[PDB]
Order: sequence, then C-alpha cells, then structure tokens
Amino acid sequence: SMNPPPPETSNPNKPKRQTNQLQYLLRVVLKTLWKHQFAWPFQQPVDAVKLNLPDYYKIIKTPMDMGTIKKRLENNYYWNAQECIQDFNTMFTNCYIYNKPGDDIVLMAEALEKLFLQKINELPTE
Ligand SMILES: CCS(=O)(=O)Nc1cccc(-c2cn(C)c(=O)c3ccccc23)c1
Repeated sequence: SMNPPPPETSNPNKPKRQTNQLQYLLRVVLKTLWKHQFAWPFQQPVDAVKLNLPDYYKIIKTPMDMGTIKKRLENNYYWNAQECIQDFNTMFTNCYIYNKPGDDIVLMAEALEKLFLQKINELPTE
C-alpha cells in the first residue's frame, strides 16, 4: 500500500501575501485548534497505509489536514484568507464524507469545526 504525495505547501510560481487575516488565522485560529484535545488525528495527512484504510484515497480525492494548513500558513503559501478557510472546510468535509455519522473521528471533527467557525467570526477586517 502507498499514500499519495501530500498537498502542495511550496510553489515558487504562486504569488503570496501576508494579510492581517492570514496572520490571525495562524497566530489565533490554527494555534488554538492545534492545542485542542481532538486535534491530534488532523495534525498530519491521513496515513492510509498506517491506519489500514486502503480505500481512503480512492474516496477522498482532495485531501487536507491541519499539518498542511500549518505549513501553508507558516511558509506563506496563501494569497488570501479564503484559501485557508477553504482548506479547513475541505478537511472537515472529507472526514464527514469518508466516515459514518457518529464515528469518533466525526465527533472530533465536528467539535473542531464548531470552534473554528466561532473563531473566524472574529477575523479582523481585511
Ligand atoms: C495524524 C494523522 S495519521 O493518519 O498519521 N493518524 C491517525 C490516527 C488516528 C485517526 C486518524 C484518522 C484521521 N482522519 C482525518 C480520518 O478521517 C480517519 C478515518 C478513519 C480512521 C482514522 C482516521 C489518523
């Protein structure tokens, strides 16, 4: 079994910007979610090999995780905050698509998403 390459976190051709919203997303939002008791399964790409999930990447074709988001924020990959917010949303949605309602991982994702949405209500004006 093999995992796919992770999502891109570096691309010298992609224009980059360091907006106050992106700074908030790193310094406040990501940092707070990262320490949550349920964050650990989301801190790196799903390792379908290690977890014996051979169908994971047959079903999930747009993978995303908080480790990738952290690298994108820390390595100035984004142009705007919406790109980052979309990455979080992709992470959560993938979990809800792949797993059954009521699976522990889904409950963990839902708790993180509730927190994420509350925090982004305080995103500063651009
Ligand atoms: C740090 C990423 S890991 O892959 O190295 N470890 C890890 C450990 C426990 C749980 C999962 C996990 C994560 N997600 C997002 C899932 O959807 C999922 C679905 C079924 C079974 C396990 C998981 C991954």
